[PDB]
Amino acid sequence: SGFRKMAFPSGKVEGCMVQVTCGTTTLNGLWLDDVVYCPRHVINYEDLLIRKSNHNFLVQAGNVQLRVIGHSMQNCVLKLKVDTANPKTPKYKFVRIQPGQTFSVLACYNGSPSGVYQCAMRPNFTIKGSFLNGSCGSVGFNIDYDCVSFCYMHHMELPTGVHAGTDLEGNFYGPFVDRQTAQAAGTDTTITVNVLAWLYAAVINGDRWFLNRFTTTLNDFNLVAMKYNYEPLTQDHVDILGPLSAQTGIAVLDMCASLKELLQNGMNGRTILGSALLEDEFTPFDVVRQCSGVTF
Amino acid sequence: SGFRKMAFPSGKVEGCMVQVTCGTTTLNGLWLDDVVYCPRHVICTSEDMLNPNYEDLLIRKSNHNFLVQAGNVQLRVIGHSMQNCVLKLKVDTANPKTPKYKFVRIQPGQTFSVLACYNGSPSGVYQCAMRPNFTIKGSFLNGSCGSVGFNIDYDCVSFCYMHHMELPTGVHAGTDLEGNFYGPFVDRQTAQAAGTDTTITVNVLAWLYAAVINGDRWFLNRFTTTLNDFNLVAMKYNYEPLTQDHVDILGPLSAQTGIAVLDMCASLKELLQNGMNGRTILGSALLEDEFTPFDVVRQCSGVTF
Ligand SMILES: O=C(Cc1cccc(Cl)c1)Nc1cncc2cc(C(=O)O)ccc12
Ligand SMILES: O=C(Cc1cccc(Cl)c1)Nc1cncc2cc(C(=O)O)ccc12
Ligand SMILES: [Cl-]
Repeated sequence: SGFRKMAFPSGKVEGCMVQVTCGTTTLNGLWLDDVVYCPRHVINYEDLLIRKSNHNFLVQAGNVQLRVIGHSMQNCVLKLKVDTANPKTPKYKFVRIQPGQTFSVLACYNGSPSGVYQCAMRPNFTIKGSFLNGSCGSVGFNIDYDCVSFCYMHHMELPTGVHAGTDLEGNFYGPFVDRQTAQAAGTDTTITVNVLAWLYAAVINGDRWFLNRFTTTLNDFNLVAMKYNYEPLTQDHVDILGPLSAQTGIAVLDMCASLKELLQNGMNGRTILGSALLEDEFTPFDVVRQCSGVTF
Repeated sequence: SGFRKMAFPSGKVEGCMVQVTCGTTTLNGLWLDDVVYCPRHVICTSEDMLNPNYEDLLIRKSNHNFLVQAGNVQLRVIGHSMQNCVLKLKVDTANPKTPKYKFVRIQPGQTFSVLACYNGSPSGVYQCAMRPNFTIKGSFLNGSCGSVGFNIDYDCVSFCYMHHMELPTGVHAGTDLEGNFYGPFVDRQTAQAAGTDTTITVNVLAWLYAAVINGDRWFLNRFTTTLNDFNLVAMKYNYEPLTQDHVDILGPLSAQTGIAVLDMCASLKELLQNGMNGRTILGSALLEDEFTPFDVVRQCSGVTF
């Protein structure tokens, strides 16, 4: 029993964190094999990069200085070739996630990991993270079996306190650019398929007060979702919730009618899994994994 | 900017997790140097749990009855002893991944990270607090016994909790790493119930100071309170009494924001009376009590927005 916001064990990622310094800027880098990946804002980026030589980049792994032997740019990420391959390099892939998908963030300062937390890529492509100055280059990841899938690298904080970054190939999530300009996050929406997954997790843990005898259609529900700034629920979302529906005996559109009533009436002083708000940062897979005990 | 429930990086603890098997029971162990620490209930059957005599059950065991697995390698058990509710298994290999560590016993209200494990394999990490009733609201399934709670301050891992059991309400009970339980609990299948739980007042205050640091002041008011008047009201909402020690501990956060502890106590009194009126504080519609004053200072910026 119990339901917590749970991150993947960060050990395989901790062994890759390094400190990168260029001039007065100090941020974090990801050391995989003989390459260190970091935000290019550490340095017209091509014009600024041509003026830098290998010895201008200071890379520190723990108490050891790594020797930079090459440098190249891929989109908004700088790739620093080093002389030493990271002996702690785990099995890994670079993956681009979609809004609604969750991941763990290992927040770092000066190449030293300070905390790990779980979060979701919002529909507006921002992340509601917890980052201070020096956190740039901190990474987001998932673990599947023994393989680390790197999906995010932190680049910047927006005026509202939300965060923006790129995949590990340097492509931003969202209509953001790596520069100090008037940039604002778009209006955000609630991740509907994730709220439904979290309602199934509540039923599994013995919280059934919000269940009712009613069912609905995808059409009727999507009109309600549009009214309360909820993302549209697709037939793919319904299919993905199939296993949880089979386990609890509550059809996905039966649970949609429960969510419709919660949106139109509130919780009436009650909570669901110790929360007075509808939680949308657990995917259907997260709910199944946490309510099964999958290890890494 | 931002405020999240944050756990310590679990790497230093992952390198210590092993699987311990005794007969049909399989649970987790903590391998530090040449000793593996695990719940002593690993020697019990389900039947034994009603009234187990652990000394009688242990004297019948030999070293080779305990199977210890670290990754894909079998560790050889060369000794065994019991210390309170923990079994200490001497092994023939010191853990090369042993971090710098201490065993610390925490008090209610203190927070820590939990590395949840099954079969000596870590599956997840989360942050939680030792409740005033000495239970933890964790997330554990069968096989999680032996999972540990810890804090990492600088490069030293302070182990403070080892998971032993789940209570009828779904809450969890366990021991420090010397085998002493937190709370009036026993590692026995008997009628045990958690005492009535209360809100950790000093932690809710710390979290209200974190909200002010991140730019939110809607809940502040022009009032103050005496410490005794605050406690007479707070105890009516099942809040723990605030002591002079708690007021002293909140001193740095009071100095940083310019809001006296007893003025923050007045905002809390008003919040309890009125509710939030559709508003949130740090993205939450409830008053959060699982961040200590120390956690807030660690996670927040030294410059108030
Ligand atoms: O956004 C920047 C710098 C920057 C500026 C223009 C373009 C780019 Cl790509 C990057 N840095 C920060 C990233 N994350 C959290 C941050 C918290 C703080 C803070 O809490 O003080 C300050 C800076 C923070
Ligand atoms: O409590 C026990 C075994 C036990 C029994 C009587 C006394 C003691 Cl000391 C220990 N094991 C479990 C520990 N944690 C979470 C657990 C969740 C579940 C569950 O959710 O199914 C089951 C068992 C769980
Ligand atoms: Cl303590």
